[PDB]
Amino acid sequence: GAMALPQGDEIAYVPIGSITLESGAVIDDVTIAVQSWGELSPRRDNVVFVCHALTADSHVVGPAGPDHITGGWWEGIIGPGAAIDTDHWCAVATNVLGGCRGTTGPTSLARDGKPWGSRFPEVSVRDQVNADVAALAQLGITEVAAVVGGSMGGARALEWAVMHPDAVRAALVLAVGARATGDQIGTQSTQIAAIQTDPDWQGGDYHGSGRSPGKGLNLARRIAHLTYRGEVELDTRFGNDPQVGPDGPEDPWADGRYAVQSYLEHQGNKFVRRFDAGSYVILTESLNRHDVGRGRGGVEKALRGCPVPVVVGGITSDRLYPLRLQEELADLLPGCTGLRVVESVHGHDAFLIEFDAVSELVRETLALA
Amino acid sequence: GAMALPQGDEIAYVPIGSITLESGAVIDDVTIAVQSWGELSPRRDNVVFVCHALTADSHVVGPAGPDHITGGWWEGIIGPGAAIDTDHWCAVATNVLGGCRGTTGPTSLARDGKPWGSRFPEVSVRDQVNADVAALAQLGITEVAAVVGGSMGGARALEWAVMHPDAVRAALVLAVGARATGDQIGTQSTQIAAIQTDPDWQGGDYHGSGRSPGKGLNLARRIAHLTYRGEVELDTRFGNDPQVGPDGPEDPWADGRYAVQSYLEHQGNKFVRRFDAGSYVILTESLNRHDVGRGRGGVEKALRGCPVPVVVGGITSDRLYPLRLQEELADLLPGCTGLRVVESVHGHDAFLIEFDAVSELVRETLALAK
Ligand SMILES: [K+]
Ligand SMILES: [K+]
Repeated sequence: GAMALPQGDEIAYVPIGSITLESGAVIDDVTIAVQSWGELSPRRDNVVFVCHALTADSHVVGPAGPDHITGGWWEGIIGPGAAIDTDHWCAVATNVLGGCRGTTGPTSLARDGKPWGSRFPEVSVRDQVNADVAALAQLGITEVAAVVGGSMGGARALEWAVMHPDAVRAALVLAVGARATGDQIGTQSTQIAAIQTDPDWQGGDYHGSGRSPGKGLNLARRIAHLTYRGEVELDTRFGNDPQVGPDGPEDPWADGRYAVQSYLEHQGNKFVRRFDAGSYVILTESLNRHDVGRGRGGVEKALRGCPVPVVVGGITSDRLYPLRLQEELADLLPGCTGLRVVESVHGHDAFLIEFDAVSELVRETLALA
Repeated sequence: GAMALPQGDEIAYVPIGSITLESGAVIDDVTIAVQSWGELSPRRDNVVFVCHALTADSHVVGPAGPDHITGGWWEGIIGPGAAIDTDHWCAVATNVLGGCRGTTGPTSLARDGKPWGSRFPEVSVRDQVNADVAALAQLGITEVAAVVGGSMGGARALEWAVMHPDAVRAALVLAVGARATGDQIGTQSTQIAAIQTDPDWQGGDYHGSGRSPGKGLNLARRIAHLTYRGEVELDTRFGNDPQVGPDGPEDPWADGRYAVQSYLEHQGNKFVRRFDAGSYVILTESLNRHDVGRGRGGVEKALRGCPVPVVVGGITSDRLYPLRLQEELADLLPGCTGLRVVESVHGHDAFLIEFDAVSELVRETLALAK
């Protein structure tokens, strides 16, 4: 019969067998890491599937621990009486295909007894969706009430709705576009270059070598983190202030740092301790090939042809997925009644920070379901 | 007698002696590279000083040629009948202190016969103004009719106007802010890190070693280039198209590149062949140190106290020095009657591309200097 759902901090590892990718290549022996909160209803029709973003994982809520290097990335969104109210809904989240937090990816051991590494194939967002759908099938779940996500999570949710409109009752698509843009591919390809030019990248087969491309991954994360924040907030929070230490300001003209510089350095250092460079490359490449129109006659035809009820949200200060992209989605999707604009200074990261606004968008989506 | 001004493509190398910087550090034996166009008046009062931006040089107009690895970066702005009309004005431009196109910088040889390299002291925008003023004095010039610049050049022009209001009759401050911002220091410090973490940076003393931090400088330039362009521009020009070469389209599902990726790579590759990594770091740190308010009671006090008439311009699509920064400049400077908005898809780089718009701003400025 079906595999049982885990609960809470517990990760279930769901084998889905060999999978055929959009490219026609095959990945053998794929395992999908899954977490869940709330009881699955008898008819298995109350699932809210949460698609995590580029550097997040299946741990949507909960504490950090030996199984969870980071705490929940959407704290308070899932729980009793929360937006995803676990008294009524069953929240489910996977780690994306190509990830490094339990699902098969570059750090995983392959059949030949060596890390996947450079042998891990290129994947698309559609491959990621179909791996999640396959995992749900192994859990006995053949439809979802809603699929929700922001950023790369929004790309997954959008493709899911377009690919499986008869198996989704509603979707939340937050802070993403219908396809990768020139600016996105520009910065993302530069981040990949920072990793791959690091001497310890070793062609991507550094796993188990004792060395890793930490300097390159650190730089890649710093590049990305700026794209995730708002321009004004960076100037009001940091401006050109020096870093303030316990007993006073540093001197940026000597050995000291600017406050924004110290902030970015700390973000980069923490990230390298928590994330795999090869996964970062695979997942960033999947974002570069995000395109809901591919094989479907273009973006307009694909979106106009999707009947799923959809809440589309965008953020005023988002510099990576600017509001014009969500205006396009909201216009073209016939199941979207109009763009929801999140007013926030926090840039793209507002979808993680603006608790009340995001809760309202999630509640609206589940009401549609 | 005062040193003679050069003309046209000719570079003059003006010694100004040893200089003490704002930090207290010293640079021995500073030499400033200078170019000039047009005749200096008998009163020596018709100089229009052009401040170049981060990766530009003294060669404001003219072709690439035997002595100029790049052609003029503001072609058509200087000449007979042009916006800087050499029938009336004497245009002068230096290579900035810390640069790598003729003026003393980290590639220059120090008194021990090795490049300054890691010994080159960090400079501020104010140091760069003081060095240009010192070079002008060696050329017999103690005042300028106008000082003009965009981007880093705008920071130099703004500081010059605030520092020497008695010796400037007008300024053009284009596509810059009153101080470095959080986002600017963020991206600039990351560009510096790309260079300094390169395995061949060697603390900045890579010269003559057989290894150089070209890969890191290439990455730094790609990061910067994105900040210089417009978001919509990049999506309309490249979108997610694959690169097309002589033999057809590349395939990003395998080893091929996207068109925007190939564009950035090519920009980086060309750049590393004609710019020095240590100079890039020094000049980028000078931008981190830009702050017209320092030692003057803050930005608002410094700007409100500047009596120079100023044309402030900003670009609608600029992502590095967004329009809100020029709105602040235009509001606080009493010599600005209102922001001039340049409509362009090209982002920050519009100040180099939008010739008609920039020509108009330069003409407006020089009319205020008369
Ligand atoms: K619609
Ligand atoms: K004013």
